[PDB]
Amino acid sequence: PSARTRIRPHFFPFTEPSAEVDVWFANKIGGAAWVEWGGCGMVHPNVLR
Amino acid sequence: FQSNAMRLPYSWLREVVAVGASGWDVTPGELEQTLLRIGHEVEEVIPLGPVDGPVTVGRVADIEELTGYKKPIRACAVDIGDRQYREIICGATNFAVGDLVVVALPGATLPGGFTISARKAYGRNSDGMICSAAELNLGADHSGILVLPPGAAEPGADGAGVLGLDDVVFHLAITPDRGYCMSVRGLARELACAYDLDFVDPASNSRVPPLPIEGPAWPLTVQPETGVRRFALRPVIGIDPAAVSPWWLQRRLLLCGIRATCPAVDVTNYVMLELGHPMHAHDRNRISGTLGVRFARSGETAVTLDGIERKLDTADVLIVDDAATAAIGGVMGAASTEVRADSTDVLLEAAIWDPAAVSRTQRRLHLPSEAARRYERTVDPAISVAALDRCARLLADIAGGEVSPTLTDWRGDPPCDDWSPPPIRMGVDVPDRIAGVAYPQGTTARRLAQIGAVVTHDGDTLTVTPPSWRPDLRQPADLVEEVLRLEGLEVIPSVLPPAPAGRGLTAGQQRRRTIGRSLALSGYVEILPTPFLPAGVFDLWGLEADDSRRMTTRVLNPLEADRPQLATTLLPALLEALVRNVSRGLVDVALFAIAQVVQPTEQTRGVGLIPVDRRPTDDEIAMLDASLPRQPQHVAAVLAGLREPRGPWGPGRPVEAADAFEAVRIIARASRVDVTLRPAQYLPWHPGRCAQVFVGESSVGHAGQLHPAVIERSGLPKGTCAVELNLDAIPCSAPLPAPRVSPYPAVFQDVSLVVAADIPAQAVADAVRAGAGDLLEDIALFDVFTGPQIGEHRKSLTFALRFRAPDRTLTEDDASAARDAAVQSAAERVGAVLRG
Amino acid sequence: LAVLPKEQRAEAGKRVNAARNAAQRSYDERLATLRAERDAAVLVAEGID
RNA sequence: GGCCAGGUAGCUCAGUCGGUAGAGCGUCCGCCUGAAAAGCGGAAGGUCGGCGGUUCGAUCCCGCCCCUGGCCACCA
Ligand SMILES: [Cl-]
Ligand SMILES: [Mg+2]
Ligand SMILES: [Mg+2]
Ligand SMILES: [Mg+2]
Ligand SMILES: [Mg+2]
Ligand SMILES: [Mg+2]
Repeated sequence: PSARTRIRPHFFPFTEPSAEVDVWFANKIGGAAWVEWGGCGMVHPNVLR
Repeated sequence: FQSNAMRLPYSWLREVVAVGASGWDVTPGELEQTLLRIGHEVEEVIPLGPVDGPVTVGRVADIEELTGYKKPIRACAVDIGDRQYREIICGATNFAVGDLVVVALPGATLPGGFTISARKAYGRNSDGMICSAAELNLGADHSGILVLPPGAAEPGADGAGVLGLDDVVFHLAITPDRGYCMSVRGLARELACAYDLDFVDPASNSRVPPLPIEGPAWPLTVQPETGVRRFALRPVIGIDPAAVSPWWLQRRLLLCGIRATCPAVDVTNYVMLELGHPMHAHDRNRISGTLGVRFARSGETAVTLDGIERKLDTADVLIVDDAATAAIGGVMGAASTEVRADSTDVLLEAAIWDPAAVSRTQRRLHLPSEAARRYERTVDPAISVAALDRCARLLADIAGGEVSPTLTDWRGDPPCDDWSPPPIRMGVDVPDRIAGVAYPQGTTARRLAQIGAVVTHDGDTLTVTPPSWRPDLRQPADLVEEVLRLEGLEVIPSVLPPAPAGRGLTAGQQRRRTIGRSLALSGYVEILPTPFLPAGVFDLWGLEADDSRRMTTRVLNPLEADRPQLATTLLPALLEALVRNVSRGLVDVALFAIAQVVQPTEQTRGVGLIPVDRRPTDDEIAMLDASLPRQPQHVAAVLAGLREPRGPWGPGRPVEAADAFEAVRIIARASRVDVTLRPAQYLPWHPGRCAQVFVGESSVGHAGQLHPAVIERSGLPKGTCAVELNLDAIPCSAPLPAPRVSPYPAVFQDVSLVVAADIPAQAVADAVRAGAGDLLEDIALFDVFTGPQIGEHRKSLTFALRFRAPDRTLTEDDASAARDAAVQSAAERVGAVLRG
Repeated sequence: LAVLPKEQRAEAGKRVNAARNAAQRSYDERLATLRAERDAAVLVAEGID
């Protein structure tokens, strides 16, 4: 429950709206930073169709 | 030679935002967060500089080359202001006497940490250094020092002020749906949206009226089906070839990753950066006759203005004239019409090419030019003449000459006069519903007008016509995304959905866990095996040419050219992993994997595209699935070295074939099925230490010791054993036992039977069970004897028998009768002779 | 062959190359024959139960 | 797909620009030990990434290719 995440708008052909989730990665090589965890969004209406 | 993302300096962006919102100014840190918030990935924030102390403009007054060293070496006196000169040894070669350059003198500090003191070099003193753009943290040096254009500043002028070193460069990775953001125009507009600012579009009729149109300019023909949307042409006549771009223009091009060359080309790149419309300059005197847009012919070639020949394909769109190719349209101009040192008359080209055509062409030719990566993300066709006029006026300003009042403006066949995408109908509250947020009244109309759409409001439905630079806005969901990202995703609450009651793991899913658990508990370590077979593995195994394992699916473009075959068996990958571990010190090894294999058939081929505007029919669904190769789940294991380590209890036990049979039984117990093992011949196993595994009468795999020649030819350890089973051919099962525990005592007897040596011990035990009937509670082999009392090619087996009745105590004669019936059954089914 | 004078090496090397190849060729066939016997012995050896 | 550096023993790496190529650790034997290890002594193991060519003979020279690491670039 203490881990740091963040969600920000992004893009994927199959979602709209689309977003990317980063996690705060303390042991990243070269220094701690946000690192991409995965993609997400609302399923695109073309995918449903 | 070609860069990658969208770079631009903050000062430029601020300037364009400030026209509408006077005095808007934010920190780089806040600007970064705002850009991320609205959906632009900020890859880098580069503060220019910094520099300290005497870093000043200087003018090269004298050059003295220095021979005897590895390179040309110049001893230059530089005017540093107030009539003072410094001797400076410099390496570079892209300047003459008279050039304004930037000097870092003793006492200066360069980014980052480089303290400039007077140094010696090549037997001469140097009161500092002549800087490159890189050494100043201004841009990319292009292996040369920075020359400022004449009049940019006086010798002695403070370098940080002249170079604008308090600027900050943002590097953004723009998503491919936001082509309009590949410019200062779009990014400034996005910020005005995010900050609720009055916005002045830099690409409109704005501060000076458009140029006159008194007649046609150069003639143009466009071949049907090329996907060109607009093609405008306007000349600038009699420019000064000796003119150079002013420093403010060169700097902005440099900060945006573009090297400045000459005013005609610098202006096309500058306006491209500012407005998002790529522009090309042709030397007007080198065009022969009508300009034509056409497809390339098969096997045609073109020499781009970098002197490189390109093989063309028939989907590439060209600009040609009567004599040669002028350009690979939207990708790169040709040498034939390129602007050069002597050019005086320039024909400016503002065209809109098909995004897909440019994408195909540039990626195949590996030419991701500044123009190409803008056209493939689409370019606003409404601004072609606006950008053309901006370009022509700017070029006449820098280099002189006259802007001709002629214009060719081809807008399609028939001419298109409205570039807005179709209108979209959407309920007013739809963004609210998708977000799960009640936005303040009027938010959706406000936001969609901010991004430039026309919004009409009737009832509870909005009719929304996107602006011409937003061809990505096609359905309500597109509009929803605009509202949500500008409002900010942070306002969306976190609410777990109500899942209906699920059914949990499937039986197959549970069984895979159980098999995994059990094998790991038994000492096996899981590897996740590559699906790419080792080169010629089935030749090293010695497989028959028609062995089904050789019928492999092949990958066109594999990781390793020699490993394109997809695995039909997991053993090659496990055995490669075994060799890998043994090679690194761990000689006693047991590994398993649970993974799918790939087994093509006859019907394993392509299925043509099915339209995605409807559901595929059930027949198309089934044809798609039937066209894929079979992909069953397999489980496999390999072992070598000691199965049981040494210790205080003695020296430990080497792996043997029986360990592979036990792995089969571990898997079967985990799967809750019974298996039988039968002798088999099946490479790569040793034909005398190989079992085929059966569930019922269905074959599910093989187990045992590997063949010695396979071991030798694959560099495996002596005695390596192996198992591979097809999980998908092991049926699920749900046993529902109902034991009854007899309270009565049991009877123990043993029985010694002699059989031919080839009779499996289990077929004897089965015959004994068959004959003995219900009193038999247990049977267990405990002795196999082949000493001198036993004939040759025969063996004596002795089994411990336990008899027990459910309803009575037995006598020794009751068990003996059952034993004698078992003996007779064994003689009848396996030829057993009661031991005597 | 490296100690030989430069113009005496050509004729000496021919003999050396032919002699070594003659023995190498004889090894290859014997390796093969003994490998074939090993695999044929595997085929008739009595299996385990 | 661009650039840089490489490919040599079971592992990590030196080195040779035409006839001998190695080290450290890993493997094996003898002394030693009840059995070991160390120490001393002594072995085995490489088609020097592949295929051509030149040559009496190529790890080394010529051509073509494949792969490994790093740095760019690209993108679901
Ligand atoms: Cl007998
Ligand atoms: Mg992405
Ligand atoms: Mg969108
Ligand atoms: Mg008794
Ligand atoms: Mg190696
Ligand atoms: Mg010859």
